[PDB]
Amino acid sequence: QGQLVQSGATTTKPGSSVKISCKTSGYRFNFYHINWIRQTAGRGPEWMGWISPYSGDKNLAPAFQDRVNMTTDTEVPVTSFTSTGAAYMEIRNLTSDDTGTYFCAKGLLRDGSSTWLPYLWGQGTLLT
Amino acid sequence: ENLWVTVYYGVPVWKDAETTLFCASDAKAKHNVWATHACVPTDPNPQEIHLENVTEEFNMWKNNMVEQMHTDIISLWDQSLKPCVKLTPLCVTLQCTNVTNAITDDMRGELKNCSFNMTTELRDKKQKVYSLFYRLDVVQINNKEYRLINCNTSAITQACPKVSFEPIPIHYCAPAGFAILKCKDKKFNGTGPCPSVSTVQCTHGIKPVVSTQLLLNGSLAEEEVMIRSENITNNAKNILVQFNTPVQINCTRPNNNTRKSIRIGPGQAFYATGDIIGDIRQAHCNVSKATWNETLGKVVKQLRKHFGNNTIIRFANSSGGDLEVTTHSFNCGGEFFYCNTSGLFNSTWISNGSNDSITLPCRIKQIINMWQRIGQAMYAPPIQGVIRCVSNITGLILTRDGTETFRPGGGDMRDNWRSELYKYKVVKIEPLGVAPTRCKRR
Amino acid sequence: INNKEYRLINCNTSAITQACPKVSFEPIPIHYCAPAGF
Amino acid sequence: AVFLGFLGAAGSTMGAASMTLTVQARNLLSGIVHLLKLTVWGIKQLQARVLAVERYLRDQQLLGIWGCSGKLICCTNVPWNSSWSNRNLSEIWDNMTWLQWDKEISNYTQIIYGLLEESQNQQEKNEQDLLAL
Amino acid sequence: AVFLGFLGAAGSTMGAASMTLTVQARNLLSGIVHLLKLTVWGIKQLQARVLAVERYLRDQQLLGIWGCSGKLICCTNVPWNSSWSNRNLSEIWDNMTWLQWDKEISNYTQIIYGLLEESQNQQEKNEQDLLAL
Amino acid sequence: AVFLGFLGAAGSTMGAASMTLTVQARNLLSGIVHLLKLTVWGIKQLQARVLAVERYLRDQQLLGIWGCSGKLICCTNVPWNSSWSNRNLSEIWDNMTWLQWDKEISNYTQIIYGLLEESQNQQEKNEQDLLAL
Ligand SMILES: *[C@@H]1O[C@H](CO)[C@@H](O[C@@H]2O[C@H](CO)[C@@H](O[C@@H]3O[C@H](CO[C@H]4O[C@H](CO[C@H]5O[C@H](CO)[C@@H](O)[C@H](O)[C@@H]5O[C@H]5O[C@H](CO)[C@@H](O)[C@H](O)[C@@H]5O)[C@@H](O)[C@H](O[C@H]5O[C@H](CO)[C@@H](O)[C@H](O)[C@@H]5O)[C@@H]4O)[C@@H](O)[C@H](O[C@H]4O[C@H](CO)[C@@H](O)[C@H](O)[C@@H]4O[C@H]4O[C@H](CO)[C@@H](O)[C@H](O)[C@@H]4O[C@H]4O[C@H](CO)[C@@H](O)[C@H](O)[C@@H]4O)[C@@H]3O)[C@H](O)[C@H]2NC(C)=O)[C@H](O)[C@H]1NC(C)=O
Ligand SMILES: *[C@@H]1O[C@H](CO)[C@@H](O[C@@H]2O[C@H](CO)[C@@H](O[C@@H]3O[C@H](CO[C@H]4O[C@H](CO)[C@@H](O)[C@H](O[C@H]5O[C@H](CO)[C@@H](O)[C@H](O)[C@@H]5O)[C@@H]4O)[C@@H](O)[C@H](O[C@H]4O[C@H](CO)[C@@H](O)[C@H](O)[C@@H]4O)[C@@H]3O)[C@H](O)[C@H]2NC(C)=O)[C@H](O)[C@H]1NC(C)=O
Ligand SMILES: COc1cnc(-c2csc(C(=O)NCCO)n2)c2[nH]cc(C(=O)C(=O)N3CCC([C@@H](C#N)c4ccccc4)CC3)c12
Ligand SMILES: *[C@@H]1O[C@H](CO)[C@@H](O[C@@H]2O[C@H](CO)[C@@H](O[C@@H]3O[C@H](CO)[C@@H](O)[C@H](O)[C@@H]3O)[C@H](O)[C@H]2NC(C)=O)[C@H](O)[C@H]1NC(C)=O
Ligand SMILES: *[C@@H]1O[C@H](CO)[C@@H](O[C@@H]2O[C@H](CO)[C@@H](O[C@@H]3O[C@H](CO)[C@@H](O)[C@H](O)[C@@H]3O)[C@H](O)[C@H]2NC(C)=O)[C@H](O)[C@H]1NC(C)=O
Ligand SMILES: *[C@@H]1O[C@H](CO)[C@@H](O[C@@H]2O[C@H](CO)[C@@H](O)[C@H](O)[C@H]2NC(C)=O)[C@H](O)[C@H]1NC(C)=O
Ligand SMILES: *[C@@H]1O[C@H](CO)[C@@H](O[C@@H]2O[C@H](CO)[C@@H](O)[C@H](O)[C@H]2NC(C)=O)[C@H](O)[C@H]1NC(C)=O
Ligand SMILES: *[C@@H]1O[C@H](CO)[C@@H](O[C@@H]2O[C@H](CO)[C@@H](O)[C@H](O)[C@H]2NC(C)=O)[C@H](O)[C@H]1NC(C)=O
Ligand SMILES: *[C@@H]1O[C@H](CO)[C@@H](O)[C@H](O)[C@H]1NC(C)=O
Ligand SMILES: *[C@@H]1O[C@H](CO)[C@@H](O)[C@H](O)[C@H]1NC(C)=O
Ligand SMILES: *[C@@H]1O[C@H](CO)[C@@H](O)[C@H](O)[C@H]1NC(C)=O
Ligand SMILES: *[C@@H]1O[C@H](CO)[C@@H](O)[C@H](O)[C@H]1NC(C)=O
Ligand SMILES: *[C@@H]1O[C@H](CO)[C@@H](O)[C@H](O)[C@H]1NC(C)=O
Ligand SMILES: *[C@@H]1O[C@H](CO)[C@@H](O)[C@H](O)[C@H]1NC(C)=O
Ligand SMILES: *[C@@H]1O[C@H](CO)[C@@H](O)[C@H](O)[C@H]1NC(C)=O
Ligand SMILES: *[C@@H]1O[C@H](CO)[C@@H](O)[C@H](O)[C@H]1NC(C)=O
Ligand SMILES: *[C@@H]1O[C@H](CO)[C@@H](O)[C@H](O)[C@H]1NC(C)=O
Ligand SMILES: *[C@@H]1O[C@H](CO)[C@@H](O)[C@H](O)[C@H]1NC(C)=O
Ligand SMILES: *[C@@H]1O[C@H](CO)[C@@H](O)[C@H](O)[C@H]1NC(C)=O
Ligand SMILES: *[C@@H]1O[C@H](CO)[C@@H](O)[C@H](O)[C@H]1NC(C)=O
Ligand SMILES: *[C@@H]1O[C@H](CO)[C@@H](O)[C@H](O)[C@H]1NC(C)=O
Ligand SMILES: *[C@@H]1O[C@H](CO)[C@@H](O)[C@H](O)[C@H]1NC(C)=O
Ligand SMILES: *[C@@H]1O[C@H](CO)[C@@H](O)[C@H](O)[C@H]1NC(C)=O
Ligand SMILES: *[C@@H]1O[C@H](CO)[C@@H](O)[C@H](O)[C@H]1NC(C)=O
Ligand SMILES: *[C@@H]1O[C@H](CO)[C@@H](O)[C@H](O)[C@H]1NC(C)=O
Repeated sequence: QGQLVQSGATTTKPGSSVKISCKTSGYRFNFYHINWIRQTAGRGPEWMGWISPYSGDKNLAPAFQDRVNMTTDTEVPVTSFTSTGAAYMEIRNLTSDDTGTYFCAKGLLRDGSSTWLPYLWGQGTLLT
Repeated sequence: ENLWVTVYYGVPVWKDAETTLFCASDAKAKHNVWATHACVPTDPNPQEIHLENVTEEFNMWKNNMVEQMHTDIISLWDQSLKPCVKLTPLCVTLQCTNVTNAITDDMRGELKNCSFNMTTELRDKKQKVYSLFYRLDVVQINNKEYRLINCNTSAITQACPKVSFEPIPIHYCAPAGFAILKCKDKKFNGTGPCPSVSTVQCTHGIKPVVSTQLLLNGSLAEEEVMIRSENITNNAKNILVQFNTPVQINCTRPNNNTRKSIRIGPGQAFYATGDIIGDIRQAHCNVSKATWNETLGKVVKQLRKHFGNNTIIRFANSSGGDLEVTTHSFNCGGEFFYCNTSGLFNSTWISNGSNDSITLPCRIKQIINMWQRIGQAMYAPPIQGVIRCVSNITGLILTRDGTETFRPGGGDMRDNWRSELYKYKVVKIEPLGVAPTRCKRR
Repeated sequence: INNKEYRLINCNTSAITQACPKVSFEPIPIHYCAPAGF
Repeated sequence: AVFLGFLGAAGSTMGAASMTLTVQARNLLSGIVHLLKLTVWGIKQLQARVLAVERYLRDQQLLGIWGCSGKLICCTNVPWNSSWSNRNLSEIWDNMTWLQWDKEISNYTQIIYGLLEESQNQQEKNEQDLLAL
Repeated sequence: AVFLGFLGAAGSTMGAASMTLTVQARNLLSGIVHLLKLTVWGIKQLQARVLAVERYLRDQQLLGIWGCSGKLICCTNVPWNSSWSNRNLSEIWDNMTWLQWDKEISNYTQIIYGLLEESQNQQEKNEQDLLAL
Repeated sequence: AVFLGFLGAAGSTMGAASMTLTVQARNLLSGIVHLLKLTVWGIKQLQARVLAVERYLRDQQLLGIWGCSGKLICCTNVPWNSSWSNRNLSEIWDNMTWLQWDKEISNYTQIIYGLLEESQNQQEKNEQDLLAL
């Protein structure tokens, strides 16, 4: 299983800095990365970055190098293999050209070559 | 031609052996003297594997399971009577009178109303208390002074009243690497080559019922009614007959007794017999005269095969011995009955009722002695209310005298267990086998 | 007893056993361990 | 198929019983044999527990010193001295049962156990010398 | 290197835990479990001693009737019936832990133990027939 | 032949003692060590029984995690670090006894037991990868 509910689809105007939430269930939040993906209309879908809910290690594209803050808070043990988590997303020098739908997707495997691969996605959020 | 030794692990070959057999029981949960609560729970699927083409030798008169069960039951009683009250203060002079006279002449002394001085919780202050005692538990001094029967031979220990004397089915199991072989032959003698043979992890439910002359609540034969002795031509080897039909017996003690606790010391309490509510009646047993005659005829028919179609066999009562062996002694709801059986064994049968039943007058004891040792006796605490038990007579313990005559008896506790363990045999598995074949290593 | 006569508290309920005076009631740290395979 | 059960082929031929050895092998240590209370039944059960492992390992010990560890049918290098049993193969595996076979091979069972023992000691010495190059 | 310790990789992936099996194998019989005094602590310790060897040998018994004696990773000839678990290899060894894997394979653990049992009985019968020439 | 007996070659050279290992192997579990009566002699004998199997299996446990199950002379892939003993082969097997050898190798006996342990874990991992095709 696994669910990733995202925040609301409210809108702002250029110059601001919005926070996007992603709440997880049905799986151990620490065991898989959390990816942030952007599907703009005036560009192809872009991978923004992933972060480790276990090790805190983050990795984002150089196009978002000094403009994005990725944070996650510690999980909550529900069962032996189930926990609830949350991931956060921020933008710095923000304009209106960053308009589109934003998704959060967790990693694929816990090890191997496709560890962090965005596998299970959220329902997305509309922006400005 | 080119044959080498080849080793096989797990070959179906066994050897006779003696081993420790642990106990198994079923789920019922107070605590019986047999401690069945401490036995491993029996499988709800009592697995029995039939050993086709196998023909094993049995010998119930050399079986080790009966010698092991004989010691286990005795140890269970020893284990249960250790932490209970020592009634050594009761071995004191008793001033006794008959309780409520005027009934039937010499049947009023059968139970006495005895008063005596007894130690209290204070070591320096006495109390005058009284208790009701049966006659078989007291003897005179030669005045109306009496003493308990055991005071010159044995110390006495009353059973902790929370323990149950009711037999609970015991299953005997062999350890891993051993096996129990059952003889499935429906007309099996007890010794000889049993053709039909099956193996079981545990034996069937065996109730540890200790009775005399008449075997109660036991197993039944499926065909005819077998008769088992090691040397039937010898008159000194007990004949163990086993019915196929159960002849029912109803025993009761109608006297409504009350148990009065008496503090004989700190933490020590003696359970005396308060009084009798209502009528002072006679304890007894009934057995259908019709069924007992029919079942006694079957024993005659099978006894004919060992003495001739023309000979005449007769049944007489016990020819003497201890009280436990001259009567049908057993345990019914706590109290130990001692039933006269002259009405059951009083018949002569030739070469070749229907409504009422025959009754058996039983006397009751409370100070019962240990069968093996001397110097060890138990006090059975008084059971309150009216006692009545309904059970099956499924066998007998007879004795020949050397035309023919058969009387009962049998004070040996392992004759009881032979009547249930005759089918079983303990063998050890030897799974290593070497044999030639044209197979070579490397 | 109901005079100045008394008895020990336990004489009507329990037998009494005095502790061997060489034994110490002082608690000592106990460690509980599971067998091999546990 | 068939599946006769534990010792189910005790009366079958040696060859037929030689196809259901796992049936007996798995019941050599299990059964029904959690605290250790030393009552009459508790002492009885504890002995039943130690006795099973003891006898189980004595058979595995011999199986080890013969080079047959973890085997149900291992072949050896000890030839069959016909003085043990001059019976032929067809009249052994298609005729006798393991019970009556053990009854007649019983005298030489200690002789054979020694030939399998030193044959394994010398074979492992040979394998070491062959791997010394 | 790493060396997580006894059960140290209990939360790691099955493939990562499959590289530290000696870490658990050696602690299955040792610990701290010389006279036998039958005090409350002595009876307690004796049971702790017999219980360890009992459970240790029951695992080695199954390991023997499968032809895996003295092995930590042995391969078999029993194919994986996908009804047991249709999960793929990459999502098993790089994803699940041994604890949650045993949780979902728990129903068929007795089924698989039978297929490994008779596969070893038939394989040893095949090896004997091949060495009969 | 010779047959010195149990420990009969304790004073012989290591090579000569290395030819009579079955002589000691078979007496590691037998002897004289049927009901369990808990008398002073009964408790004494029961401990003697559990102690034998315990020590016997601890040696077989190490022999298993080294890949030497059911072996008297197994060879390994752990090279001989000369810091353990710089003695030459001829002055070891034709000179020393096993008693005085264990006296000087005693410090490194725990070091060697670890190298044999993980060498077997990695070897079984190698064999699995080789049979994955
Ligand atoms: C093992 O085997 C053992 C042996 O077989 C067996 O032992 C048996 O135990 C049981 C129970 O323990 C015993 O049963 C008892 O039987 C007593 C006797 O009953 C018989 O006799 C009476 C009276 O007979 C006189 O009257 C009739 C006419 O009514 C005449 O025909 C007689 O000939 C006789 O009268 C002449 O003779 C006298 C002298 O001989 C002269 O003095 C007289 O003037 C005349 O000339 C009969 O009425 C009975 O009939 C009843 O039973 C038959 C079957 O037999 C049925 O058809 C039918 O139901 C009849 O009603 C019988 O023949 C019983 O008295 C006794 O029951 C009383 O006592 C108990 C305890 O004491 C009470 O709890 C119970 O309530 C009864 O009390 C009533 O009766 C008394 C007496 O009158 C009253 O005072 C009392 O107030 C009460 O009255 C109430 O009830 C009455 C009816 O119940 C009713 O009429 C009233 O109006 C009122 O409402 C008890 O049942 C049995 O005897 C044992 N066996 C033997 C052989 O002794 C054992 O159980 C077996 N099993 C085991 C061990 O497990
Ligand atoms: C407990 O559970 C957690 C969560 O499941 C486990 O953490 C995960 O472990 C696995 C395996 O160890 C990780 O998979 C690997 O992922 C790396 C990608 O990370 C690399 O890239 C980072 C960003 O580019 C980089 O910063 C890292 O470099 C160092 O920096 C961080 C800083 O924190 C440091 O923590 C690192 O350890 C590095 O020192 C990092 O290198 C990827 O490279 C791996 O692929 C290689 O290895 C696999 C085999 O493992 C091989 O197949 C590949 O081809 C390649 O060779 C591998 O995929 C995963 O990222 C971890 N985090 C998750 C899943 O969120 C943890 O291990 C568990 N521990 C226990 C004890 O159970
Ligand atoms: C009853 O017999 C005893 C009396 N007292 C003590 C006793 C006091 S103290 C003490 C103690 O602490 N021991 C520790 C060191 O010794 N042990 C006993 N202990 C073991 C006993 C027996 O197993 C035994 O003899 N049986 C079994 C019961 C029988 C029976 C029934 N049911 C029956 C009786 C009469 C008629 C029909 C059926 C028959 C014989 C025994
Ligand atoms: C066994 O014998 C004892 C005597 O040692 C009997 O105890 C005595 O019984 C009588 C008669 O019930 C008691 O007297 C009664 O006292 C009451 C109360 O005051 C009174 O109302 C009556 O009128 C009658 O006088 C006596 O107190 C009692 N004594 C003792 C010490 O108990 C006992 O009843 C006998 N038991 C049986 C079953 O016969
Ligand atoms: C032979 O077996 C039968 C049945 O297994 C035994 O009958 C049982 O007897 C006991 C005591 O006599 C009965 O317990 C009693 O139950 C009543 C009713 O609840 C209660 O009032 C008593 O206080 C006592 O607890 C038990 O119910 C009864 N079982 C059956 C099925 O009838 C019989 O005692 C055995 N006889 C011998 C000699 O072992
Ligand atoms: C045996 O006697 C006792 C009393 O000594 C009887 O117990 C009484 O039973 C009735 C049931 O109808 C109750 O109402 C009473 O309260 C009980 N009294 C006591 C003191 O317990 C018992 O019923 C009698 N048993 C028989 C079979 O008659
Ligand atoms: C022994 O007692 C039992 C029960 O008290 C008697 O069995 C009863 O017999 C009657 C006959 O009409 C039946 O209606 C009952 O259903 C039976 N009860 C049970 C529980 O089976 C039996 O007849 C008595 N036997 C003797 C010899 O007294
Ligand atoms: C007395 O014997 C009868 C007959 O052997 C027993 O009744 C049988 O009880 C078994 C219990 O498993 C039933 O399966 C049978 O159907 C019963 N048969 C008959 C004819 O009733 C009875 O249980 C025995 N009673 C005692 C106390 O031993
Ligand atoms: C992200 O936000 C948190 C919120 O307190 C802050 O502490 C952290 O420094 C921020 N990250 C960066 C790279 O500024
Ligand atoms: C008890 O009654 C019998 C019979 O009447 C009599 O012989 C005996 O002397 C009586 N005993 C006492 C102590 O009253
Ligand atoms: C109790 O002791 C007294 C002496 O104080 C004696 O007179 C009396 O007979 C004794 N009672 C009994 C029942 O023995
Ligand atoms: C004990 O006394 C009774 C009194 O009847 C007697 O029969 C019995 O023989 C005595 N016991 C001994 C051992 O003297
Ligand atoms: C018991 O039956 C067997 C069956 O053949 C027979 O050989 C043996 O003689 C019999 N023994 C007695 C004492 O009846
Ligand atoms: C049986 O007893 C008779 C005499 O009582 C004797 O001659 C015979 O040898 C005995 N049989 C056995 C087998 O002991
Ligand atoms: C005895 O009589 C029965 C018939 O009841 C018969 O079957 C049997 O063969 C007879 N035996 C002898 C020895 O006469
Ligand atoms: C046996 O019956 C006779 C005949 O009345 C009798 O005298 C004797 O006391 C009885 N024996 C027993 C033990 O019941
Ligand atoms: C047994 O009863 C008979 C008559 O039924 C009687 O003659 C005999 O004395 C009684 N036995 C005993 C020991 O009382
Ligand atoms: C023992 O005596 C004391 C006296 O105060 C009383 O409180 C207590 O209830 C008594 N115990 C019993 C069991 O009667
Ligand atoms: C058979 O064994 C005997 C001694 O048991 C031996 O003398 C003989 O040489 C052996 N023969 C063969 C052919 O193995
Ligand atoms: C085994 O030895 C006994 C010793 O008396 C002998 O009778 C028997 O014939 C021998 N059997 C074989 C198969 O050598
Ligand atoms: C899988 O197992 C089922 C029963 O457990 C069996 O009917 C089926 O044939 C098996 N299929 C395969 C492919 O092994
Ligand atoms: C990893 O295992 C969990 C266990 O339920 C499963 O839900 C998840 O889908 C697995 N991951 C992949 C990528 O299949
Ligand atoms: C195992 O059996 C239980 C029985 O209710 C079932 O609920 C569960 O889904 C089964 N699991 C698998 C993996 O077959
Ligand atoms: C010998 O062992 C030491 C540590 O015990 C190690 O540092 C050294 O590299 C080893 N040398 C060889 C040749 O194995
Ligand atoms: C083993 O260690 C002790 C520690 O003092 C040392 O004295 C001894 O020389 C060492 N022996 C070897 C062979 O390393």
